[PDB]
Amino acid sequence: ESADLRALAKHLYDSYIKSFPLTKAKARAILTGKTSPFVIYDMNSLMMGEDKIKFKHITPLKEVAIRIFQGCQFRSVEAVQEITEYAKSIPGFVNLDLNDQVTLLKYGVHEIIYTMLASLMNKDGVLISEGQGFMTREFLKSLRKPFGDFMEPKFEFAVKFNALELDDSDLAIFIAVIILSGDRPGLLNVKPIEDIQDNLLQALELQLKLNHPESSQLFAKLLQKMTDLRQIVTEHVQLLQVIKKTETDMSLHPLLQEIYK
Amino acid sequence: NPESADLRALAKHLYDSYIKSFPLTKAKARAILTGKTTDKSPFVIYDMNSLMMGEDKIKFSKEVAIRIFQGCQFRSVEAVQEITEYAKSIPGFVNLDLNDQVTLLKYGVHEIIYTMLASLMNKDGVLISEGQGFMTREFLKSLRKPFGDFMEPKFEFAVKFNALELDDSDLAIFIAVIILSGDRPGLLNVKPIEDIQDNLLQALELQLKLNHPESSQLFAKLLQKMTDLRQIVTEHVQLLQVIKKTETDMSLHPLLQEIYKDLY
Repeated sequence: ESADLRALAKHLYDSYIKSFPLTKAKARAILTGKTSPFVIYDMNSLMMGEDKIKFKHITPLKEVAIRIFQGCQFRSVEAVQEITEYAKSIPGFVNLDLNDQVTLLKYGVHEIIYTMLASLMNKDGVLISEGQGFMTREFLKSLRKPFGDFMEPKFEFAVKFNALELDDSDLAIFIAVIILSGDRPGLLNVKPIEDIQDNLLQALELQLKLNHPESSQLFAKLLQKMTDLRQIVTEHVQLLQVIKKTETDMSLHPLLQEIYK
Repeated sequence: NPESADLRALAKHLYDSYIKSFPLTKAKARAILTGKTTDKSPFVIYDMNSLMMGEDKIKFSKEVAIRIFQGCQFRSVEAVQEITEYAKSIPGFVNLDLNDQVTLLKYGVHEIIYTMLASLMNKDGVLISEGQGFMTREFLKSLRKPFGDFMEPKFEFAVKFNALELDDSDLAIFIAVIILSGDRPGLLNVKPIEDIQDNLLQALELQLKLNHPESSQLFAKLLQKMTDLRQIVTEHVQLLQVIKKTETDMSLHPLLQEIYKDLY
């Protein structure tokens, strides 16, 4: 039965490598610099960034702050398809009621986005467009209200999350645990969701004990980060509402709005 | 073999996403139309009195032709939203230039709507209100001009298209092929779209061979139907230009207005 959890851990790792092109391992090599990304530290470097590197997130289709915000949304929609593909590789997931599969992804993708975004962040900035770019924390903070404090909470979360020093093999199982949450609203058959998560939690616990034997109660500490993630998502939703209500320059092509709803 | 295996995985992925995106499948539509059951029986609207009773029996301007026309607008906007949700699930679609995403949906959505409207149709009429209702082909043709001419060419297409006997698993890949069309006016990067469609076309070819082994050149026959769809759009566009001018008191939903703005 111990061999079964190690097999599940390996399976999830291999699937995570297939689904997510920019791994934490690769992201960290770039951030520390064991290899070079184009740095966006102000408006002039942003302009040169667009011009030279052609970020599909920033492509013209207007105020810089809004074009950065909309770039974040375009990337978020990309990430949802990578996560959806990963979810299908989790043993039991495809066998669930199809409405429940949709429900788990609907409520799970935000938590997963901010988990995996930590992998691309240090205290100084964030890797963008598959590690070709590095946007500074200070530059994001300098954006006019309310866009100035849109990324800052993610940075504060990331710095603390990154202190757990998890690797891709740890994260693969943690992300699977997040997807198989039996407390999501509107679920029809909670039992086989909790049975799969119970199995993933067992796999995650062995993985952290074998991978991080010196790291006392790392399992407990990682599960506590669920609190930090759900608060980040609740907080982010509350910022979207403020934006939709008080900003008059957010409008895109109506089909564009539908895609990136 | 490994090549085949990847195309079956893609087929399975697209069918799963199709069931998740489209609440009323062909399988459910046929079960309602073939009227075998006691629980799935639709209320049938064939005249003005039947329509007026339908208003109560089913859960949804004054003039009858207009109420139907604007009801059809609301549903068409809802279908656009479902098709947009489906498009995002097509591997590679959300990774394309954002302008090309908008362009592919702009030209793709109505071709898909008419393809999928075939599923809700037999030679005698069309399912409405998530299959709770059935509106007869005769009632729709009897409507004051030019409103009587909107649905007839859709029915004509549907009776021919339905003779191919496609199921939802076939249709999931076919509508994917329609969206990823490299020949849409004003596409910026044609190559990556063609590369996705080539893989989708390989997936469709295998799907039809395995699912319809006795159906000779079904692949070729299905691809030729994309000619009929383009044709339905052209006629529809011309018919809307007439309404715009004759009914100055009537409003076209902004999303549809945008889709048709500078179309061809």
